[PDB]
Amino acid sequence: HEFAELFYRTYIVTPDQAGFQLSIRRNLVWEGWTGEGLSGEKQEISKRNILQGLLDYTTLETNSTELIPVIQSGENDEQFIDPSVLPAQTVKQGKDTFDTNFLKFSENGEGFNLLMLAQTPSRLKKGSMTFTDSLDSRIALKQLLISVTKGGTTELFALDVNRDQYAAYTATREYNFRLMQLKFHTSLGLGEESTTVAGAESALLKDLFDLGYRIELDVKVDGEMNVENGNGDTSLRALRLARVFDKEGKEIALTDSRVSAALSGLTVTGVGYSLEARLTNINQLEMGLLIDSDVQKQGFMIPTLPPLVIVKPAMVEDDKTYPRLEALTTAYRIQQMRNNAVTTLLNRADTLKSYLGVGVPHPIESNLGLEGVGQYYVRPYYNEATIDVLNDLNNLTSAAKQTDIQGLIVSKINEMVYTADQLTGYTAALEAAFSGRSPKPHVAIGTDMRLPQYIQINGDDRTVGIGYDYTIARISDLRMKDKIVMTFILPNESEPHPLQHGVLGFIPEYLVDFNMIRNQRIGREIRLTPRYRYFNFLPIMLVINVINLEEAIAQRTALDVNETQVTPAS
Amino acid sequence: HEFAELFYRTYIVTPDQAGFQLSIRRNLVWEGWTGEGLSGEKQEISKRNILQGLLDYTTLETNSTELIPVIQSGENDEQFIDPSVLPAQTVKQGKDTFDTNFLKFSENGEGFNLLMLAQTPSRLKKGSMTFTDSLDSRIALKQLLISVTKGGTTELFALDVNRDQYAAYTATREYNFRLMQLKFHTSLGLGEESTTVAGAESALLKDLFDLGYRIELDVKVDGEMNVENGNGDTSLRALRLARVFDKEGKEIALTDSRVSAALSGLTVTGVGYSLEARLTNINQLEMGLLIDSDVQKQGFMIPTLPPLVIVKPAMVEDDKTYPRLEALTTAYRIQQMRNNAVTTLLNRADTLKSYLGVGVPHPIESNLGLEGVGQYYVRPYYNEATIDVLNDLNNLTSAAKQTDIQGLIVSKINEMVYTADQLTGYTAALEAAFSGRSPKPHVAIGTDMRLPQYIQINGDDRTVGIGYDYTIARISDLRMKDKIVMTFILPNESEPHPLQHGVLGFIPEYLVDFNMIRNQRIGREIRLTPRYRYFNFLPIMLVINVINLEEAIAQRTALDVNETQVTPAS
Amino acid sequence: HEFAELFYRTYIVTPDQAGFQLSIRRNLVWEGWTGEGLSGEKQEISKRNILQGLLDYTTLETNSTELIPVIQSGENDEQFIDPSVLPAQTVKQGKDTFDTNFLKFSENGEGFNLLMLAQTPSRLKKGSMTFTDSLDSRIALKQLLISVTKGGTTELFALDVNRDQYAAYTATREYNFRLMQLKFHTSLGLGEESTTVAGAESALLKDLFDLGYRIELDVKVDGEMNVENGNGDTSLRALRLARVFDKEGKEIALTDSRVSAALSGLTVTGVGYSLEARLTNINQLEMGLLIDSDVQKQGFMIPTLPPLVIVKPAMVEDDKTYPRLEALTTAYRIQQMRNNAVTTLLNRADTLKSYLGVGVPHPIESNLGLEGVGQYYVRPYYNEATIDVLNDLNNLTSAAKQTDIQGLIVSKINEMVYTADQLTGYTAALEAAFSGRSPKPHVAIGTDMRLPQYIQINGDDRTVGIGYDYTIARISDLRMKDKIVMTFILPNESEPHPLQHGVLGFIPEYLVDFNMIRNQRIGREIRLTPRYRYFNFLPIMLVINVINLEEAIAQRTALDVNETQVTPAS
Repeated sequence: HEFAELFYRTYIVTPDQAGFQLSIRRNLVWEGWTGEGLSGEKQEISKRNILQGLLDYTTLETNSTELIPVIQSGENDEQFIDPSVLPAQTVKQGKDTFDTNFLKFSENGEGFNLLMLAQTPSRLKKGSMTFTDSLDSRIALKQLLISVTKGGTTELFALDVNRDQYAAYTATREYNFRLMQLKFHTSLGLGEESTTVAGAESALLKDLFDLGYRIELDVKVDGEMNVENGNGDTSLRALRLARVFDKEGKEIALTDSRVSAALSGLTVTGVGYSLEARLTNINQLEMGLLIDSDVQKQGFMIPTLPPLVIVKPAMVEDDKTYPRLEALTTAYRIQQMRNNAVTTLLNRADTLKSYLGVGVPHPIESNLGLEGVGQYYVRPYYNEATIDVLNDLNNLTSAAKQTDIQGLIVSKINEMVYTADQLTGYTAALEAAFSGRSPKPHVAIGTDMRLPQYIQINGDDRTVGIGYDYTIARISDLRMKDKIVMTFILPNESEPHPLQHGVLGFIPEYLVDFNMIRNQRIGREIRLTPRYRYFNFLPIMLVINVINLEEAIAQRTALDVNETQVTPAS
Repeated sequence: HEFAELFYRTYIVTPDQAGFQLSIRRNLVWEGWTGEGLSGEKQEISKRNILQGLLDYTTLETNSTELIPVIQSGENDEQFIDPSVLPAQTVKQGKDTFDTNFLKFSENGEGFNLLMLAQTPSRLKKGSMTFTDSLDSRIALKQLLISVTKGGTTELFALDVNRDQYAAYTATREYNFRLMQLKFHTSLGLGEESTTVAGAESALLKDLFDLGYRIELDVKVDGEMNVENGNGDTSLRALRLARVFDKEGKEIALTDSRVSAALSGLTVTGVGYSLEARLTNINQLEMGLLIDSDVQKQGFMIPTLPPLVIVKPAMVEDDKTYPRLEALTTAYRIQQMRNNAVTTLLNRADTLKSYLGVGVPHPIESNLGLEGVGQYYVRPYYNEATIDVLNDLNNLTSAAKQTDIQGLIVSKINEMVYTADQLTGYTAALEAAFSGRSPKPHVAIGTDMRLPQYIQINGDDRTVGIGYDYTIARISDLRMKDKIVMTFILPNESEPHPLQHGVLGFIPEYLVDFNMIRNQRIGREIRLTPRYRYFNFLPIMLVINVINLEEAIAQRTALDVNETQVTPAS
Repeated sequence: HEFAELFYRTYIVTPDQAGFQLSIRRNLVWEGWTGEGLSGEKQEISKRNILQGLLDYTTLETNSTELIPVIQSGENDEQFIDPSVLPAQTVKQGKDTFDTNFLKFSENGEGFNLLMLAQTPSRLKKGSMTFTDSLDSRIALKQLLISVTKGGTTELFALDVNRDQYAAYTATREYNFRLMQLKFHTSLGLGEESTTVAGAESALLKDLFDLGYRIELDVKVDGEMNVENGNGDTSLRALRLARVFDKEGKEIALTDSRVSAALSGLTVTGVGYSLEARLTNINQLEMGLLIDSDVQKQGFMIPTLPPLVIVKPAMVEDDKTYPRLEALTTAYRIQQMRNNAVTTLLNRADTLKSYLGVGVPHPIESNLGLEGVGQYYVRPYYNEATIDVLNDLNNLTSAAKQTDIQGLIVSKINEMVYTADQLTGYTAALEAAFSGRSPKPHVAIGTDMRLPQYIQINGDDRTVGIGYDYTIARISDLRMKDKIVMTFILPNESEPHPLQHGVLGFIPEYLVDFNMIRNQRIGREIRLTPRYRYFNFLPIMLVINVINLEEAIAQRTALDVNETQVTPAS
């Protein structure tokens, strides 16, 4: 039948096995294990699924090879800026906690070593740095600091320079072939929205921004770096108040009184800088993240069902008196497939609403008492929405009633489907599992034959989705009156996956005909012993319950008469 | 992931070079050099980009070779009209400032020499006209000054004749084969909207216009001029009040009482005229705009990224036993391609917000801090708007809620796209940059998985694209919760180009399998060291964020029940 | 650039000619010349365009050759009805005027010669007819006059009979081969609203008519006539009241009291009739209206224009150093096409406004001062309208503003298009221009790049073209900010034509390479001197001036907070 086909796709197994088994492979990040101390206790493994990385972002944020300065009290203080203008800041690299601060410009021209400057506590336990380490091809200034002082008040700006492409170190030939040169000759723009290091707008220049002026600063910084031993230095060359622009961007000279009043006595000077660079890690000094795969399996069993039998005169009359064979298949089709499918669906609905709760998600693989193996891939979720048609709708006119009903129903269906999609991350799982193409997720709409006219919206073409395709089915059971059941299914592939909603374990059963005696009777019997069952994988299902639709539709004819009959006027 | 590949077009680079460099070719209009080092300053070569000719109309105008009479006392005063009838006017051509006025009509057969009459100071510097110049093939009348005098009151009119059918000299041989003829015998109409030189309708003819009449004057003007040395003359032969027309287009005589009073003693006389003449410029004696091309370029280089790790038993084969650890590849994908992309996009959003301010266009090449090249082509512009769903809308019925929401969001999107393009002139840049084809501009919309129900209107085919092509992408990340990021892309191109939004500089990495001793453990290691970077070219971006939408959706439930249960009447 | 050629077709012109000229062969219908009297003044020939016949029907029509009974008092009145029953009526044919009346039903057996019971003064002046001409094969009754007498009150009814096929004389020989008889055997009915000769509803049949009754009169008319020599006869043979119809079609007899009251003593007798007969004009006695061809000529000149120059150091190769002409091509395109297009368009718009005024149609060929040859085919017309977006609307919510603005703009633009086309007769002129195919008239929409989001209405297959097709273009100029310019164009043809809106007479330009020494500089030079000019032919234009739109746009952000926050109820 169509309804059973839509939700659980038929999968046939040769009658030699008791069922089918699924093997599900998972990918996971291993940060380590607990139990390097001894307590004679469970070893507890910190394990989590990588597919959770489809939603969260902190799941994979790795910078262990990156070079950043490390603060050491009394060892390299003289190469750093004083802590009297910007105290130390806390940063986390890997699992180590340590502080850093901005480098100092070479006042006279003595250099700094980056390899010595970056001694993380983890690498200290690793063994002192050797010569084999090599700085990456990419080295650049990432953040530059300036000091705005006017009258004795100093405000600091944390200006991101890494975006400009002149901060990229460029290769030079000058010394052997190794030194890497920085040419940073441009104008630095401090805008109206530029905020202080503490996170606030400036006040010394606030007079110009109240007039909405932007100030240009010309910055001249130069330096050199060697990619073999971390040896190098960078120096400040020149910096001066460059230009000022009005609303439209037209140039306003420095001598103009519009800005000289707010720029008198105003000093801008370079203070410190930070260097963004890595190694060329081929020494494998740095450990990444362990990626591990486990096999999870579940077994499925296929039973035998109660039999169905026919009485027949054994000797003769096997063609026209008493039923021919086709009645057997008719009974088989009517009862075993359609009738059992509906009961299975409703059982799934009650099981979800019971175990999972209404409108509440769960962590990936946080439930083990549910059906199927989709919990490895999708977040558990369920919801139930009730539409009170009479309460939310009211119109005396009996002509646009269809449109109002359709608007309500389609509104609820779309919003609920898409809220569930957002909370599940299903489309991400589909995109990750398949390669070469990302078929659009399919939404299943299986309902009774009362509602379907309120699902398709007149005058339109896209009915229930703009990123979805749909299929509407009708079933004639008396249980599903005024009920809307929806879930995610795949339309094409015919083999069991955790992404597929449901399967029909089917064993072809051969018709057994033979003569058996009953109590004082001789008759041939023909028997149909089915072997089938429905299984489910997705822990996702959304239900709409509508009541009192009849009263609202009857309100069409319950309106109060409004007649108009007067002499025509023209 | 479809979102990532939508904005950043994958560019493949062989693993032998640190990156790629783009040589951008600019063309400029030279105007003049300002500042000298004889006073402590440097030269600033004033160069302005032609592409702003897309948006302005004066920088690239030129009328150097057009002939205009010059005024000075005692040397050419005779060939001009009396200066006390209409004072001289100051008109500016090239770098020379001068005066002009109408030529007085010949009466005795004595005319004028236009060529020698039309020497501007720049031509004086070059040396006086020898025989070298040549009046071009086209000569036409510019304007006729006719004075409507009634009694003692004189009124002046400035009628443009250069748009007439027969105001252009027609070549004819009845004489020397360089003589050029004019035969202008037609009627010009002075209507009810014709305006005097100093403004406002004429007082003398106000009566006819208040009744909506029109005045036709037969004009007979003839003149001869030679295109070899500039001997010429023009004589007015006839001018007389000819017809009067009513409001519907019917003739009214010159004597009828409807117009007799306002036309009794009315005299019209022709006073002066001008000419459109220019040198044939076989001569190379006056130079137009001087155009120069400069070559700018940028270095775009490629880093490497921290690695990923697998642990495997050592004493077995890795070449024929056990998979290639697909978990590694999936972890690489999710970790590296997707999250870095959204992080870079959001950082670009914040950086533009910080630098350019909201809704403030800047002139081209007026800033250098932004990463990319498109600032050499398109005006920088960043505008963001927040839409408050509950405040700006008023609804309680569930059925019509999405209709209202769609109207709101689509209206805002169309507003933002059209206004942003207007301020940037994007499509003009595309038209000028591409010769031989013009790709229809494509607008990109990238958002989370919640909104897209509202981006696309129900019932139509043109949702956000009225004159644009759109592509909607969805991401499941939690950063972009109910947000929309918008910018322009190019559909069918695969290289770095100044009008591309951004490129993913990709160089594939080498899978590495070796044994490494790790804390007294002998295990196989499989490391993949990703290496890529998200670049950014186009300095225009549009971001809208929806808030408080949840309460508006809940308003589908927070309606007050309007229940009317009245007895059916008919 | 689309906005350019969408308005002006780029018509190539050979470099040998100085321009192109058009000859417009004009059809004129002759009416009459005044001044055959001896005075020695300008003769004015009344010539009027047949193309004006597209609007009016009184342009070309004649009834001269068709014979009309003329009254000649005192000589032939015996053959006419006594004018004491009906006063003589005058009719106009050609330049002759004469009085006419119905011929009497001759029961006394003596007939009438229709030829000699006709002849106008013009026919007499040309010569009294002498059986030079025969009569047409079709002759039929035109009018029957029947007198209704009841109680001494007489009412006259002028019944139109020419629309029955039994009154058309049927060729049936029995005596001569040119003799036809007439049998009129049918019923004539008088309706409840049939107006009488006096021009009002009846007073003796009013009783029946007011109740919705109708009266049927059976008429039995026979007549004989020979086209050989104008011999003919006609006699009345029978007339009575036949039956009476109700307002449904059921028969009611005379004896019935409902109709017997108004038919007592009611006697109806026919008194006269008229004839539809005419000459075969095999001998061509009569002159028709005259048609002549006159030729018009207009010449157009292609002028030279300012040049553009690139300086280039000379003694080296011109190949791979300094602009290789790319800057020349870009500057040429931009400067010489795009700015000049909008310049000419706007100047033409103001020129039309200056002459034609707002909303004032003009008769065909009534203006010659305008540019173009379109005045020879269609009525000149110019209209101007301004939409005050904020002042014409009142809405607060931001959601529906898009649709409302779209509807307003589309309504106004379509109404203006249709009004202009009706008042100009452009479509009829286009249809008369070609035979075998009539292309659908095309409307061009060139406007700035702000509005186009409003010209399209969502969900509309037919957007602005209800009985036309359209094309939408955009341009980035600042002058056209919030302006729409309109006309009609011909997309399927590319050649000059009086129905073409405008054409670019363009000349291919030859690169010039001569070395000019300039202030002791030896520099390589390249020249690209344009020559072209924009022209206007059709004097039709429509402009929409949308102002204050930005404020109504911001009115989306100006609504006064309508929030409804109440506890959910269900």
